[PDB]
Amino acid sequence: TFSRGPLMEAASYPAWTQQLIQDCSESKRRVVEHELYQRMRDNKLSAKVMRQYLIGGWPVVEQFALYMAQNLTKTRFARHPGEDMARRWLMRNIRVELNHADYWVHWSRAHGVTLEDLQAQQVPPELHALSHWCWHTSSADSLIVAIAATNYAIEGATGEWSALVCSNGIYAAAFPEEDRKRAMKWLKMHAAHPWEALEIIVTLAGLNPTKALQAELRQAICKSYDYMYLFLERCMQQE
Amino acid sequence: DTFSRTGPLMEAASYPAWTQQLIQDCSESKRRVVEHELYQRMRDNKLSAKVMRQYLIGGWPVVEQFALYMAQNLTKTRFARHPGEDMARRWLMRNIRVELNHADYWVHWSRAHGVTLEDLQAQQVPPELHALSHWCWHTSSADSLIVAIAATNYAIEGATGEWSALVCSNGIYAAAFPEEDRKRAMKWLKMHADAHPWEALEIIVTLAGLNPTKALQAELRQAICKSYDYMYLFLERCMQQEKTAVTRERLA
Ligand SMILES: CCCCCCCCCCCC(=O)O
Ligand SMILES: CCCCCCCCCCCC(=O)O
Ligand SMILES: [Fe+3]
Ligand SMILES: [Fe+3]
Ligand SMILES: [Fe+3]
Ligand SMILES: [Fe+3]
Repeated sequence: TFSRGPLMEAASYPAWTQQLIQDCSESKRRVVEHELYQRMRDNKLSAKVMRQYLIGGWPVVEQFALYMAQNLTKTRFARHPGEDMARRWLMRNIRVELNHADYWVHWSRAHGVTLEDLQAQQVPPELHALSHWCWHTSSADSLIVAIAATNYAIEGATGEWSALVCSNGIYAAAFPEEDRKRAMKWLKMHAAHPWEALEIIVTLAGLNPTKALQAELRQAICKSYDYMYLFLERCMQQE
Repeated sequence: DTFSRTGPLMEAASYPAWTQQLIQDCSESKRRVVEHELYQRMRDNKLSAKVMRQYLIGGWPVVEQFALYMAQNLTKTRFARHPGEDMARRWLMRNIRVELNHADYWVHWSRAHGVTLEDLQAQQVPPELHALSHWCWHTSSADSLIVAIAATNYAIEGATGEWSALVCSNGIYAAAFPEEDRKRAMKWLKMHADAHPWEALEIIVTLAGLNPTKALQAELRQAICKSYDYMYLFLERCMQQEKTAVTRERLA
């Protein structure tokens, strides 16, 4: 049984957890420090690649609350404290995504990418792998693995690359004054969820999870990062 | 707009123009899979131990779960709702049985290259190799019956009939196995090296009819090419490791 130090510090969680974070650090790093985001931050990304990024990312954003809904259907009342924690967290964070799909549409519109463009999904297959993995793990994997792959890995990495993109103001400064707030909304809203997810994962796993379970979590987390990396590499192949 | 085949099952000309157009539109995506360099090298017994291991481990999930994709699609059918749905139900109920022993045959093929059942289950391969399996589960789970059959039973089985035939086409790969191990090792390849892809196409055409919307045709084309393209992604990644493995020994 595990009960938690501060929320957003690896120290507050067990030894196997800090080792897990450590084992996933490089897979995460090459995503959150990727050249594509550095160039987006500096208003240096070509329009063609920015268009691909917004289109290719749309399925994961549009369906993100649906991944959580699928995971919610794996929960049962009072079957395990972590499960209750997950149920309550999922029931609240599905609400949180209420407008986020709309914000992505507005962001995309600011770059000339229409709703028709988002729906058409005319992008390379490297960009869709992330969405297929999210649906599969949300559909077929255990509650703990699916939360690790989607809510911990993707949301955590997304908090970091969204912050990087906004870090020096150049990107936002490129938008016309009267379009900036609406265009930057999604980035702003995403630039604590990942640590809350980890807390749920740790509670579910316990203080002494088997090596097999630690390995399953590590591999699921790194697969999410690696499909984000595959996405970004293919985008930059064009640049 | 009902479809009823009159020409031979395994000829494109027996199907409507839109179907022949679909085949044409997907032909280059198919070709670069079924003619891939990796299969020419496998045919000639050239592939490195590293890549053979990656190939056999990476392909396992799609093979192991193939009848489960078909099972999931069967749950989408209802009796007498559409002639193509009855055709799909009866075909799926028959061919789920066909896969009875194929996972075992893949295990036997893998073991002939030193890949253990434990190696298959551990799934220690690059993510480019797992994309295909994630796509297969997603389309089988969430797409329409017609799209999911196109993505799995038409695209993947069709391509697999042709690359397995290519690997077996000149006898070198098989003769390289020792006498006492060859039959068991070659079983999976021989069982797949075929009416299945054409039967799947006939079902797709029956479901779609003679004048499907352009939107449905585009959905089929994109699903079929996605299956081919994920096979291509798989093979490209393998050949990257092949070039590294062979170059290392050449320079050494
Ligand atoms: C690494 C590039 C991936 C493309 C961007 C996908 C962003 C998905 C963000 C999901 C989390 C959320 O929408 O709240
Ligand atoms: C490049 C393809 C990667 C290996 C995939 C294995 C082939 C899947 C075969 C599915 C059909 C069947 O098992 O009968
Ligand atoms: Fe969001
Ligand atoms: Fe979030
Ligand atoms: Fe088979
Ligand atoms: Fe078959």
